[PDB]
Amino acid sequence: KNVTHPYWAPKTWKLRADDITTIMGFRAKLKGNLNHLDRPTPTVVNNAFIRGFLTKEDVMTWEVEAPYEAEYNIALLYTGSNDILSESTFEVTSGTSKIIEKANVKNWDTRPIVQRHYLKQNLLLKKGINKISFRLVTFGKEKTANIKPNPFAFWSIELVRPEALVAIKERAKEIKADLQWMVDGKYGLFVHFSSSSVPFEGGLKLGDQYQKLVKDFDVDVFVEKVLEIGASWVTFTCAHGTQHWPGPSKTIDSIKSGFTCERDLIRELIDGLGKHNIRLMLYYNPNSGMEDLYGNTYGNGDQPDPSGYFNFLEAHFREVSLRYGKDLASTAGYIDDGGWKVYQLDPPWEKFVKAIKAGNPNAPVGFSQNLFPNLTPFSDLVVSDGSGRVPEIQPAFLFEKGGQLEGQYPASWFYMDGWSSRVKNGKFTQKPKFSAEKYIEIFKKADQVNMPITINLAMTPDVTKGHPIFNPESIEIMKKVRKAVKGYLE
Ligand SMILES: C[C@@H]1O[C@H](O)[C@@H](O)[C@H](O)[C@@H]1O
Ligand SMILES: C[C@@H]1O[C@H](O)[C@@H](O)[C@H](O)[C@@H]1O
Ligand SMILES: C[C@@H]1O[C@H](O)[C@@H](O)[C@H](O)[C@@H]1O
Ligand SMILES: C[C@@H]1O[C@H](O)[C@@H](O)[C@H](O)[C@@H]1O
Ligand SMILES: C[C@@H]1O[C@H](O)[C@@H](O)[C@H](O)[C@@H]1O
Ligand SMILES: [Mg+2]
Repeated sequence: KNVTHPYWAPKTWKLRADDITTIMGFRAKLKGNLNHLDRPTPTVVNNAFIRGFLTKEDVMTWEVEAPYEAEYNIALLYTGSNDILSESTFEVTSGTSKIIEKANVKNWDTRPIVQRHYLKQNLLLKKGINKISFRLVTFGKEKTANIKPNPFAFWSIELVRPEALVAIKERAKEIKADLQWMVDGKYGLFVHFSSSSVPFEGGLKLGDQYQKLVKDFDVDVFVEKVLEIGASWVTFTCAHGTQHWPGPSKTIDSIKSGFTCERDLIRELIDGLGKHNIRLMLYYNPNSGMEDLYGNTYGNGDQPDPSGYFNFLEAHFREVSLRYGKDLASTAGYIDDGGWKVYQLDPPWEKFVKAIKAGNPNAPVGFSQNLFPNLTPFSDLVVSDGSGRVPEIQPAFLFEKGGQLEGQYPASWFYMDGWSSRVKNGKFTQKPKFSAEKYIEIFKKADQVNMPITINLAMTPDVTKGHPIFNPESIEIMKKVRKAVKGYLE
C-alpha cells in the first residue's frame, strides 16, 4: 500500500567503494507489515521512516551494486521505545553472509533521537548485484501525553569498507575547523532575514520585494545594535523561504534570474561588522523555494538524477567561499534540514565541505542535523533547531570515540522571542520567552562549559533608521546578558 513517485521508488544503488554510501529505507523492497508515509511527488518527505517490524516476515530488501568483492561495514540508523529496543535483534543478510546483533538502547536524554549503530561484524558483498535484507528476529513491546506510540522506526542503512572509513576519518581530522574563536566569543546573534517576513512599515513580504529591501538595508543601524548586545558573530539568513540571495552570484544567476541583488550586502555586512571584529556566518536553506530555482532535486525526465542539483550546491558553496575568502567566517554556519532533507539524497558531503572551505580553510561547517546523529565525519558543529527552549547540554560521551556525535563540537541555536519577525501594526507580537535572569543563567552555563550560543532575536526585514529593528524588550535582556557575561566582573 506504500506509495513512491518514481524518483523515490526502490532501485538498485551503486556503491561508492571509497566512500560512505547511504541508502534510505524506502529504497528497499518492503514485505509484510512494513510501511512508510506516501511520497507521491518529486518533493522530499521528511517523515521517511519504515515502521511495522512486528514479525519475522516483516523484511526489507535493498539491491546494491558493488564494484568488486569486498567486506563492507554496516551502520543502521533507527529510533524507537527503549522498551522495544532492549529486546530487538537485528538480522542483516546478503548471499551467505549474515549479521545478528541486539539493538542499542538510547542512554542519553537529549538529541540525537535517531541513533547510528555500527554493526560489529562486517558484511561480505560479491561483485555486482547484491540483495541485502534487514529484519528483526526478536521483538519487544512498549510498557507503562502517553498516547502516541513509539515503534521501531528504521531510517537508513550505511555501507563503507572498513579501510575506506579509516582513510575518510583521517581526512576529516586534517581539515577539522579550529573553533577557539567561537568559544572565546561566547555568543553570537542569529538574524533571520526571512522571505516570509512583513516590514515594520507594512506592505509586501520580504520575498516579494527582496531586492528593494536589500538596497535600502541600513548596515550602520544594524551593526550598532549587534555591537550593543556584545555579539561576537552574526549568522545571517540567506535563502530563508525562497532562494533569494543578498548579493551577486554567477552560480544562481546561471540557473535562473531574479534571485540575486546588484548590491553586495554580504560584503557590506562583513566590512561593517569587521570594524568591531565581529564575524559573519551564513545560514543557507538548500530546499525552500528550490523548485522555483533549480526545480526538482532529482531533475526532470523519467529516471531520478541528482548530479545537476549536487553540482549546483557545490559550485554555489565554492563561489561564495572564494568570493569573500577569509573575510567571511563561513558560507555554511547553518545549512537547514541537512538531516530531514539533504541526507535523503545520499549527497557528496565531502565535496560540499571542500567547497565551503575553499576560500577559508578554517570555515566551520554547520549542517543542521535535526534530531539525527552526526551526518558526516566532515562536520564541525552540532547544529539543530533549539526553538525557544532552554539549551540542552549533550553529555560528554556522545563526543567520544564511537559516539553518536564524534568529531562534532557542542553548540546551541535558539531564539529569544521567535525566528521570523511577526510585526503587525507597528508592534512586536513575539515577546521573550523567559525573564532576564533566566537568560543570564543560560549564557553563564554555556560559557562555563565552552559551548557557543547563537541566539535569534526576531528582526524587521526593513532595516532603517525609522523604527526599532529588534524588539526593545529583547535588546534590553541581551544588554543584561552582556553585562553579566562579557562585562567587568568582580
Ligand atoms: C545509484 C544511486 O542512484 C541515486 O539516484 C543517487 O542518489 C545515488 O547517489 C546513486 O547515484
Ligand atoms: C524556510 C523554512 O525552513 C524550515 O526548515 C521549513 O520547515 C519551513 O517551512 C520553511 O521552509
Ligand atoms: C515522471 C516524473 O513526473 C513528474 O511529474 C515530473 O516532475 C518529474 O520530473 C518526472 O517527469
Ligand atoms: C573570519 C575568519 O573566520 C575563520 O573561521 C576564523 O577561524 C578566523 O579566525 C577568522 O576570524
Ligand atoms: C534556524 C531555524 O531553522 C529551522 O529549521 C526553521 O524551521 C526555522 O524557521 C529557523 O530558520
Ligand atoms: Mg567559556
